[PDB]
Amino acid sequence: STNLKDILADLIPKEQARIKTFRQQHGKTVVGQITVDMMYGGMRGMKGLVYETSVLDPDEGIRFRGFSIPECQKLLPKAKGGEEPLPEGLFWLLVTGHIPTEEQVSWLSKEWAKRAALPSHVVTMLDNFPTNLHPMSQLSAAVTALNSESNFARAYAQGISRTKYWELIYEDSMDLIAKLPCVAAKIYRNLYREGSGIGAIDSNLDWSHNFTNMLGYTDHQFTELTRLYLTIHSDHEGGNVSAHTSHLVGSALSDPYLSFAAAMNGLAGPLHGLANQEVLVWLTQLQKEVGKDVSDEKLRDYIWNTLNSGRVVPGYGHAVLRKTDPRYTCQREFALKHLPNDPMFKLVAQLYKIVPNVLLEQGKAKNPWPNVDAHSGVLLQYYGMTEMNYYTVLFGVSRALGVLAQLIWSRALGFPLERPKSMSTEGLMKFVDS
Amino acid sequence: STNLKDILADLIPKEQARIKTFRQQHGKTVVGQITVDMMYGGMRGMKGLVYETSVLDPDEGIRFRGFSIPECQKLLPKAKGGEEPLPEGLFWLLVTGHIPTEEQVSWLSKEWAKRAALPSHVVTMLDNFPTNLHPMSQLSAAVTALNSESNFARAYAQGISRTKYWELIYEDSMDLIAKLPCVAAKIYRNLYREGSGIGAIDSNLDWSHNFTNMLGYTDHQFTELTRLYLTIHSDHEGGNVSAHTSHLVGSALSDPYLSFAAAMNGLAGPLHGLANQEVLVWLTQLQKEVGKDVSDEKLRDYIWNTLNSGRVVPGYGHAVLRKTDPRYTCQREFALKHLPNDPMFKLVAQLYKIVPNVLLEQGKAKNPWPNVDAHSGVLLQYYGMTEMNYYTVLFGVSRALGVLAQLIWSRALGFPLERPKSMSTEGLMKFVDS
Ligand SMILES: CC(C)(COP(=O)(O)OP(=O)(O)OC[C@H]1O[C@@H](n2cnc3c(N)ncnc32)[C@H](O)[C@@H]1OP(=O)(O)O)[C@@H](O)C(=O)NCCC(=O)NCCS
Ligand SMILES: O=C([O-])CC(=O)C(=O)O
Repeated sequence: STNLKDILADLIPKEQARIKTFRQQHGKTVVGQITVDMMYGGMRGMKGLVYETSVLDPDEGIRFRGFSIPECQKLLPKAKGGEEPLPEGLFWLLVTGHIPTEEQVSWLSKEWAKRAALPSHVVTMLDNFPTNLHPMSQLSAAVTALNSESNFARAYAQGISRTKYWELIYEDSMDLIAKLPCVAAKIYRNLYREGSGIGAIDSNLDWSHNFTNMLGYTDHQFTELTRLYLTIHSDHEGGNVSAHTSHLVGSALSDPYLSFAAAMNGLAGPLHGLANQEVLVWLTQLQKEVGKDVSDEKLRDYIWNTLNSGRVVPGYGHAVLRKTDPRYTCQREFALKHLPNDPMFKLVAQLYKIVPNVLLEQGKAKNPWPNVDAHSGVLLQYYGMTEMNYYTVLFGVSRALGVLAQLIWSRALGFPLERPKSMSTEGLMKFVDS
Repeated sequence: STNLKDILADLIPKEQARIKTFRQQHGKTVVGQITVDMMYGGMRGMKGLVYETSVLDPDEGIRFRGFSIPECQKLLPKAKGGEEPLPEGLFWLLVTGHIPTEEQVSWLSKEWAKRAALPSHVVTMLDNFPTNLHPMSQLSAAVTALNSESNFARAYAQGISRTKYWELIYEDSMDLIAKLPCVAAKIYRNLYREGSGIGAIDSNLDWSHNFTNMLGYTDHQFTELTRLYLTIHSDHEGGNVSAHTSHLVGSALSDPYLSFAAAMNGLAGPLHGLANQEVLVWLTQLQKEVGKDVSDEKLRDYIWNTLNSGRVVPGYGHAVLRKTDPRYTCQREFALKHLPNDPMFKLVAQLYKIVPNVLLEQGKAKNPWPNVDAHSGVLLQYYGMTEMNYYTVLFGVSRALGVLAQLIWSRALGFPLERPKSMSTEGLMKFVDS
């Protein structure tokens, strides 16, 4: 009823059967071709893996178990007094395929509060890290070190039945998600608040609120922003580096801690998790150079100059998209409600009215619309979260929700080791001649 | 000259132009098909990536830049007064595609000696890790923490040209390889020798010898074993989880420290890097039940009984190999030379005589021949290294050579982000129906 674990136990046989049926009908059906170019091009365009939790709708943006962002905003439980979807709800959705009730979300909040304690060896290690070790490296190292807590790793050693893997994956994933705000808050405080304590978990608060408390923030609007942010960055299909990495490392039966840590190493890559930062830097430098009271015309002028030097307009354009990412719109509405007077926000709203100015005036992009990362920095900075080197840690805490919901299902469904075949250039040149 | 970095700088343009033409002429050529089953089955049999350093014939086993293990055992430099190939030469081969001279190997030993220092925060973290944190977790966490020393990460943030990425990746890889024995030996001694010190690096020893010194082994044969072990586990194509994880995380421009630590979390998975231990636990059990000097007859009994009960013979089979693993034969040759009368070895050899026979007599094999992991445990245990949980740390140190060699090249050749397309079961169903 409230116990997600039993609800999941009842859902798994149905999904197994549905998959078995489809594979028995179509296992040998060709869904795509592999070219030499795909091999050299990072598997671009190649349908490579099954990932159940989210799908990119090319006319509506990301869908979470079939629900668009606007639909999650309407349907997911809010905190009492709140307008923003609780990440607990999102996770319940990703795991079950169902919108939770308020009571299920409350049960989930309390489950994560109960599991939130850090072992001292991780507290120690975090407390010993130097300030020149990047927050993401601290996050990954700590999560790795938490695997001393792994239920799954120990059960596997004892010879547990395959039919039970998902249960221990579930437990470890619940433990991890509950711990992550503690880890992330310890890093923030050690780096930017002189090593002060994170304080206590409150059994009766949602996950986002316990998080913003441990960070040392008090602002209701910042907790609402955090609720939204953690919901919308939660999952984006399986093919992004962080999801894929978790998937790949999980497929070797590495526990959730190791899988998630590896994922965070992928997220730390400049081409995956640093878009938030690049935008904000660019906005800062812009606003200082043209002033707050900049007119459309002069701002338009600036953008043209930027692009006349083959410099990118950060956060406009994407890999796979076709319209304003609802993940942006979502933050825009937030800002228009809560900080309409803020200068940097007013610039970001001004860049939205003007920048689309055709990336088809080129032909060498694919989209003139802003992605999620064009809006996130200004909101964080507005609320006093100015340490841009930490922004990817927030993305990482969000992304836990998606990749762990999927990891539970991958083991439930008995997905095997991921092991594609590689070839060398020499090998391939020979292969194409034969 | 002897400077590998200048030699590599001269090779790269050649290979760039050769790939550019090949892709121009044959980029659209189809090399394979994707089926529904491949998507559900972990990309099994799917040509997914280009990986230049090594190629596995299902038939004759791994080739390092076109050279088999037997060929490398003869051609690669040895230590003065030794018979086993030095890992240094293997790395040189993987990087350049050329067999090194003695002098080049000597230069590379000294480069690694000089780069071997750990920063104080990493020494501290290792000394503080508790005894219930697995060696592989310690190794991954430590390597992640070393990324404070990344030249690549700092250059990237300053806006270095893409033409130069390979240089900083090379520098960081050389630093990581140099440090890994220090990290590995600290772990070993902290866990298994009550925290005693690793001592010092000798500037004129090879990498493997410095390593065994720091582990506390002084036996010349154990150094020779280590030299061979680190050479032969170095690389096994791009599709294995450790190499693939490194490739995938690397493709987001994460530095070698992050890429490698992610790879280790993959290696730590039971389906990837725990086979050695699983073999050795099975053999030990076997040699209790059926006694010390068992007869072929009684041995074949146990093997039949194992198969009958639906139980697996660890150490036999593979995801692509379909014949005796040359990495096994290697370890056999070493055993026949150095420890023929060892009882546990006699069993391993006995099992090679029996197990392949009965495995086909059954016919549910696909690969009835032993892989590397069938043979390594009894060699390690022979020399006093009985801490099974540590064995995968040795594999990891070896594998750095292959994956970092390839990572230099991936960046040199400008390989993009790895980003396959995922699909849900529902989405795939709809895709196929359309
Ligand atoms: C390596 C391994 C996992 C590859 O399996 P795979 O490619 O998925 O499977 P195969 O093509 O061999 O499958 C044929 C059947 O023979 C079985 N099989 C393979 N090797 C076997 C062995 N040594 N003993 C018993 N059964 C074996 C498989 O499990 C499979 O059984 P099933 O079809 O009834 O489910 C498998 O051979 C194995 O279990 N090896 C033992 C562990 C080991 O040594 N691993 C180290 C390599 S990474
Ligand atoms: O995948 C994308 O297009 C955006 C992204 O990096 C993520 O959310 O993972």
